[PDB]
Amino acid sequence: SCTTRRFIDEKEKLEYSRGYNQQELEASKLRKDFVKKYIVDFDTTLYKTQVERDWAYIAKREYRYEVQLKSIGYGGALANAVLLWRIYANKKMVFWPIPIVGALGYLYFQPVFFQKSNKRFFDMCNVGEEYYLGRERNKILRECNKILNVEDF
Amino acid sequence: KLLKQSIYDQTTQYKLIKKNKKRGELIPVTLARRILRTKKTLVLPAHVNIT
Amino acid sequence: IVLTWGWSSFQIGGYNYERFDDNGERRNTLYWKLSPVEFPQSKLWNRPS
Amino acid sequence: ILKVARFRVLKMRPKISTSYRPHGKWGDFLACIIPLIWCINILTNSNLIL
Amino acid sequence: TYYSTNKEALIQNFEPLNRKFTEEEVEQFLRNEGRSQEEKRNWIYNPHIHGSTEGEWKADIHEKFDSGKAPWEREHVKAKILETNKAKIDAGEEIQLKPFK
Amino acid sequence: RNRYWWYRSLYDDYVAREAKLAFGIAAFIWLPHYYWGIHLNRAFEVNFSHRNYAHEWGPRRNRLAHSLEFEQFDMILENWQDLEDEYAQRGDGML
Amino acid sequence: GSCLLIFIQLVFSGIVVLLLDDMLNKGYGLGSGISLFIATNI
Amino acid sequence: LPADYGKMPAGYNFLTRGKDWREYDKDFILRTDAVWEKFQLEHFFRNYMKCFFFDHGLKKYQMFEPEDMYTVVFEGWALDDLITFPGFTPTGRTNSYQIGLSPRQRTVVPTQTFYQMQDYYMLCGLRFERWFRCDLVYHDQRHTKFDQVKNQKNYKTYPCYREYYEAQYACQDDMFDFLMELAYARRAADNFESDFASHELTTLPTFYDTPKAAERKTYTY
Amino acid sequence: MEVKYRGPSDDKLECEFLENNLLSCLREKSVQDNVAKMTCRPEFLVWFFLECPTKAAVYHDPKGLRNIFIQDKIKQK
Amino acid sequence: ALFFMANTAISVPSVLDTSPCMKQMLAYEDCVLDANVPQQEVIHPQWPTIWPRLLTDGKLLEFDKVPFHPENIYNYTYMRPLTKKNKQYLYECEEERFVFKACLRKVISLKKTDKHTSWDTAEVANLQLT
Amino acid sequence: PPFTEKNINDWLYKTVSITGRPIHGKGMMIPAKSYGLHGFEYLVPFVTKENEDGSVQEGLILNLGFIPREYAPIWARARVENVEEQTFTCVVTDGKHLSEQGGLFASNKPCENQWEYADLDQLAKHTGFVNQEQVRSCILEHVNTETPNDERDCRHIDICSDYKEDYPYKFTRSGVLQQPGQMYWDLNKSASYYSLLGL
Amino acid sequence: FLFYNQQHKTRNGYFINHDNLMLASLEERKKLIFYFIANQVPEKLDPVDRVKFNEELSDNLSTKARLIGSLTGLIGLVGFPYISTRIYSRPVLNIGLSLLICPFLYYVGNQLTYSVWEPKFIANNNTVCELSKKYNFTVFDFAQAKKEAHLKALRTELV
Amino acid sequence: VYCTVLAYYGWWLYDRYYLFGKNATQDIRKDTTEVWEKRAALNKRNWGYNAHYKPELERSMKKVLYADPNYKFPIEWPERYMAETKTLEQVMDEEENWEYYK
Amino acid sequence: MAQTAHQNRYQGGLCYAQCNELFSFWNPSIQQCWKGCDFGVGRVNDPEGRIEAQQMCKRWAAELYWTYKGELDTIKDLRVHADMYPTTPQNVYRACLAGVRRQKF
Amino acid sequence: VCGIYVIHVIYNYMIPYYWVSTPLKNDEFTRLRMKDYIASTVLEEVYGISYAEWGWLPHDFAYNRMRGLAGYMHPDDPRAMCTSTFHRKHKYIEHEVEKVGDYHHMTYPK
Amino acid sequence: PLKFWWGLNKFETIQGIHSILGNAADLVVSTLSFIPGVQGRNNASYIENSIRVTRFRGFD
Ligand SMILES: CCCCCCCCCCCCCCCCCC(=O)OC[C@H](COP(=O)([O-])OCC[N+](C)(C)C)OC(=O)CCCCCCCCCCCCCCCCC
Repeated sequence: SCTTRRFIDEKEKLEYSRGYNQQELEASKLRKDFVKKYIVDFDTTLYKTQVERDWAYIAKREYRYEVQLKSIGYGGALANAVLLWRIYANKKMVFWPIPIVGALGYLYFQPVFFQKSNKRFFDMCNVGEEYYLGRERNKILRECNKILNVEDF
Repeated sequence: KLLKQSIYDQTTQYKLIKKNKKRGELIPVTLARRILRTKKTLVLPAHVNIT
Repeated sequence: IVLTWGWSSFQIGGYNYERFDDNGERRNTLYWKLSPVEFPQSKLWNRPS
Repeated sequence: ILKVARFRVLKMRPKISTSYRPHGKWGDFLACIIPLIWCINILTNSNLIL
Repeated sequence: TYYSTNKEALIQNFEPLNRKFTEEEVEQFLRNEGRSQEEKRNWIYNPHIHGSTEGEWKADIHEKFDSGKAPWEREHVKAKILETNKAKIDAGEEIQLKPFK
Repeated sequence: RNRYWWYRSLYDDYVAREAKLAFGIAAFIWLPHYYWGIHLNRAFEVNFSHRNYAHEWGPRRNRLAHSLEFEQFDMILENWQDLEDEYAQRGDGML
Repeated sequence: GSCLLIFIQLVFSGIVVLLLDDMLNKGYGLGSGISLFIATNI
Repeated sequence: LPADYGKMPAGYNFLTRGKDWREYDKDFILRTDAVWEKFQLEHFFRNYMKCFFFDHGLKKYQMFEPEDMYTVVFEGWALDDLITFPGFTPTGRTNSYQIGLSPRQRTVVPTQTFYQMQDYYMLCGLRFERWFRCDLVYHDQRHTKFDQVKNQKNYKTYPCYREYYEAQYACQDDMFDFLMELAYARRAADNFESDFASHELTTLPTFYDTPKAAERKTYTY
Repeated sequence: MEVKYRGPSDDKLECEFLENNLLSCLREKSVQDNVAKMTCRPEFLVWFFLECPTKAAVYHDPKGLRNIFIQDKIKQK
Repeated sequence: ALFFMANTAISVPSVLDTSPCMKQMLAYEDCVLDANVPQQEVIHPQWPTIWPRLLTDGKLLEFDKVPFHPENIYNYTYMRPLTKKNKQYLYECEEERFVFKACLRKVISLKKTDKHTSWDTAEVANLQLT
Repeated sequence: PPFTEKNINDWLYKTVSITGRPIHGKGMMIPAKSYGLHGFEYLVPFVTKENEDGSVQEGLILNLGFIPREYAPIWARARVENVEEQTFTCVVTDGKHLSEQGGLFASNKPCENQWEYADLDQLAKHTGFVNQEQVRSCILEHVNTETPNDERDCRHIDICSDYKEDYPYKFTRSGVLQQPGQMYWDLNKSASYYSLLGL
Repeated sequence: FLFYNQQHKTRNGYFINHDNLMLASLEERKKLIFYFIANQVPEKLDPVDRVKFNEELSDNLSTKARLIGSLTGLIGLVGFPYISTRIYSRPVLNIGLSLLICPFLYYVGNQLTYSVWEPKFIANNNTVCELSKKYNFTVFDFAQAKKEAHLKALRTELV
Repeated sequence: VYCTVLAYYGWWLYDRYYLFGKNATQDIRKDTTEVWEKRAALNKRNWGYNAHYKPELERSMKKVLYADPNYKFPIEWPERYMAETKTLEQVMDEEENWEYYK
Repeated sequence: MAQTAHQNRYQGGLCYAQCNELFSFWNPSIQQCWKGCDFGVGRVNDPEGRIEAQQMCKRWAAELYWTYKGELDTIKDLRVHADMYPTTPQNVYRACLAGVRRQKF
Repeated sequence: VCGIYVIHVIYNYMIPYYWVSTPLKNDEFTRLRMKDYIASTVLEEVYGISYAEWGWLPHDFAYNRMRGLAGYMHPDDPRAMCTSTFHRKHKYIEHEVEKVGDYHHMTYPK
Repeated sequence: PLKFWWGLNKFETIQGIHSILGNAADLVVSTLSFIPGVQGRNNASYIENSIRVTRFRGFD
């Protein structure tokens, strides 16, 4: 729902604002590695069952809009700022700040937006213990529960 | 959702709602029914066919 | 007046309504998978009809 | 609109319309393609809901 | 779309045999010359070369040849597969019974 | 195509300059409408998915809750029957 | 034809080869179009 | 496996008392959110099947007919027609099932005779006429050989039940009342339609009007 | 459906009614309904576990259930 | 018409059913349907305890019923005890009934504890976002 | 109540459970934002003692929690508010960040329900209670004590993601501890940014 | 051709077929079949045997081939500036020349060290003989492994 | 040629509608018996008949019972949707005198 | 043909053509005949598949109309004529059986 | 176009109205069915479902498929004949149905 | 990319070049077989000859 999505977004913003501890950082690293590999580094249409393919593609689309597109937008904003600076300095149109600074901004902001929304992507893979993706996510979840001394879903 | 015993005067509550009830510009049709009120409801099932 | 306002105002309005007002949802509902969706704005108010 | 609002008044480049009568190449055919599409659309939608 | 669908089906549903063919499977392969194509073979029972009894031998022959059931679908063959390759069973590798086609 | 044929097809009147200039602007004014329509179509699809789930799995979950409550009663009943057996042994010493 | 004999030289049967042979022909043709498309652009 | 596998043992009480339930843990899978989902189940039930309210004065569950939000909220003090809640089912079982369309019923007078018309008035007249013919045959035997017998030993369904229900379905009660007035006027005088019918002498011939009506039909497997 | 949320009531009178129904059902079903007149209503049993979590937890606890059984036996003489 | 909607959201999948013991419930219900038993109380796996009279005489109500008079066969279905055929074809569904009851008991044994830090955001794990 | 202008430091930010009757008719809506929603903190005059005629009343100010902007008007709600005696578990709080949120070029309009910041004296005057000093002393924030006591919980109002609770949404024990925008991590980030800008 | 990658065709015993087995002795047939299966379809072996065979192959054929190719590529980098003068430098041209020469020399050296040492490794290795005796593959196993290897190569080309 | 193409399309529609039997007979003879048998096998569907319980549980008794070729269901599938035509006393008597196979 | 398997009657093949030839053009029995063609696709040639298809026809007739247990087992004449309309489960069953009979392959 | 439409209407709607005006002794229901069929059943209906994807999303298509199978359950309906089947998958993507004729009930698509 | 000289192996001239280099290296090894640790080349073994002569056989 819109309320659920807004609550998730704002809670993630608050969590990123306050900090991320040490064991929380370790659990976040495990979750990010699993999500990155099994979603970004894999073709989600290659899973055996239809449930796995559908929900892995949903998670990948969420990653695309919340990390890839957001990081592209923020890197483009940084590139636009540098581009305006260089146009004002040189008193002429320049093209170098677009590619280089855009790539630097993307590389700066992709880890930030991935760390912010790691739990969101990790939980969206909870298709169940009957499937390979769900089994792998549950293994990583049990490791994270051991690290954080809590129980998650 | 409990049919409790009222400590008020139900006639007075009815007459105060009738006389002067708070309203506003953006008031929903659910809470503002003046011409759409009846004493009976036609109850039908859902997801099925009625002639 | 002719082009920019008549082709972007309603989209901006719907985006702001979803972004800020949560599409006017009555939040006291139990199960999202069993609840109807409060649709974003779909009737254009910048067209005469 | 822009043209007729900027370059068709007498003080802004009017035109000497020297044509007695129009000679057209399939006029209505171009003016009826846009409405016909609409008709199609409407018809289809109605049928589905019917 | 035929190429895309076939590629997806191959990628999703292809795994190596992951096991060595058992003795029973190899013996069945060597005896598959006894299978007859387009016409059923007349199985005649000779107790001095086949052993057992006529009913049991004919039941085994029907299971092996006429029914079309593969060697990897036999319970004792499956047990032998799961026993002789228990090292691969450990460390989380699942044995594939029927070779891919 | 044929420039002369297409330059006087519309009732012998020439609007080809405005038609040519229309494509460039019209190539971008439809983007907000298209993206918000994508959003609306996805919302409609999600609502239809919810309608299907509620129509199909709506009744089933209520039966599952009913059976959960009946199973709780069954556990309580087993313990109660064990207590009844103990009271049958200890006729009045249990009280 | 030639691919059929080549794939039968590897352990295969005539029926199975045709399914495998078609995929390689489709894949090679797609690469040829990609090479043709690249030539037009540059 | 014994030859009696699947046969219910004698005196099987279907009782699970004192049973080890730790052997079935490998026959089902519960996901990580099973504890959460369980609560949700309860929540939904507690707020979906609870169309009744406990009353402290009566100390029992009561209910009323479906009402609008304005009447429930701003007329909660003024509630009328409160009926004690009887339960969804008499035996306390569950009734929450998805429903569908039951099988149709046989048709004596088809609806397809007049189906291009959404308004069934000619169809209503046709069905009532057919029922009235059947009734004119059986109207005075109803209390001796049919539904209206004194004892159930001689009970038989009235032969015109299906045509009567079809005519009732096709006609509104107003038009049904008009047709019943006509039926009384024609049954008081015992006016069978065959006593007056002659229009078949002024109707065009058809293949269906052959003298050998039984031999006109070709039967084929 | 737009079902709103309301937590378990835990109302005193409602839970007393539900607990009386639960005790009647336990006494009836513990003897396979061999009573002369059975007043148990199974459906209300469901509601006992939906609106009286405290009493349900008491009934699940073996010592609480033993106390309840002893008091019920004393009441029934 | 052909592309009037200009887009179709095929990405959003069917709502995944994440109920605790739904699969076992459906299996048990299919098995009971196979038995072809007139009594509907058998739908609940707890019927031998909730309605024990189904095994003795079938009197499940103390004449406090409203199903109309016993004029046709389709009356007093719950007032009809299980016959030998019904009992046999219900015993054939004993293992699935036991698995369903075990799943229900295990779900009942699950309690909300203080280590469930993800309770307020359990919708994401429940896969409600499409 | 033991709360007073002189003893408030003893009871400041301390959990009590007080019984009294809230007045939803004269509720103040202090503007506030919670999880991206522009809503209102729902202050009500909480009547503890009153005479039979009701002319003379004394009480406190009770923060019922966050209520969204859509449902702030009484006519916008599908409920008739309960104004009888109820028991509320609230943290006694000074009401500081609410009184320091108006900012420049902002002011409250009383004699109507227009608020920008929680001006304690103006709220007390609006209540009409006789014990003006005690009302001005503090406000009682409706809290849920079954929640973690750390300020890092990141769930400040007692809700779930689906918002299945009923408005107004009461605070968690982390919500009371939470000063919006002035927590120590935010100030540390600001200090780091300004040090970088200066150097 | 350029479209596909063919570095696996003439390496790691991929070229072994039934003609290599028809004329071989029983022991030699077993060794050849085991070598082909281990190089192409390692899944047929236990993980410990896979590790042992990988270790025995790497220090003899795989890593030795990598090192020989690296040395031969270094031979082609006597002068990295190549074309270079004070007036003009050619960084892109020199990089292109390196990318045209060094991979070629790497390929030549790798193919050479596979053409020399692979037959001796197959015929004169104790680990290969011991594991072949341990597994004792048959002709049917070799046929299945040939099918699996071709299908895996096809899948890799597809992905 | 536009008129000719329109006329050909109209004639094709007319022939398809009016010579359906002849066209289908000609189409049925364009393939041999084996091809048509393969196509029929590919299009074989149950359509919802005899869709009884299929045991997925490994310990299910009905799994072994259904594997038994001599298993008798309580009622034939087409009879599961037919109203009973005998009295309740007769039904109960027949069920109480019923005996299980095997 | 809302209850059948094909979008248009021409995809049904020779069986649908024979079903059309069996009844008059206004007779709705043709559709039921078409369902017979659907039930005996891979079953007509198999000796038990034919019995299975006939059972499928019986189940289909029982599902469309209310039927009694013996009603479809005591039909004296299973032959059909042009003016046989699906007004009864017996007529539905007869049309479905006639469609099954006309399913080559 | 308008004249062709009017002639088509008068051919099957106006004139056939006068064919039967009195009760008929022989095959009255047959003759009435003939008159009604040449009027009630029109061609367009088939297209109305043959291209149902032009406004029905996948899930809406599944729900309307079950709804149409329910609503056209009655066998004695010539309009159900000459109407494209509901036993079909959505052209874009199909979620509920895995195979065309794999059901658990004959008159229900699941 | 970098790996296409491997695809160049289909030409018989490249195969001949590889054969010449391999035979020359075999001669070098055989002349250096007196040093311990190097196996050398044996011409009486079927496996070695079969691997040498069938490396490019059936190339596609
Ligand atoms: C069928 C044809 C229909 C239209 C035909 C023409 C008739 C109507 C003409 C309307 C003209 C515009 C009237 C509104 C003007 C304000 C826009 C507005 O509020 O839109 C609401 C929209 C939507 O606002 P919103 O976000 O509040 O949306 C409503 C939200 N709900 C519904 C949920 C409450 O606002 C905007 O679009 C704001 C952004 C655009 C602001 C543009 C300002 C600059 C204007 C530049 C003028 C031209 C350059 C001048 C240069 C001078 C140099 C010296």
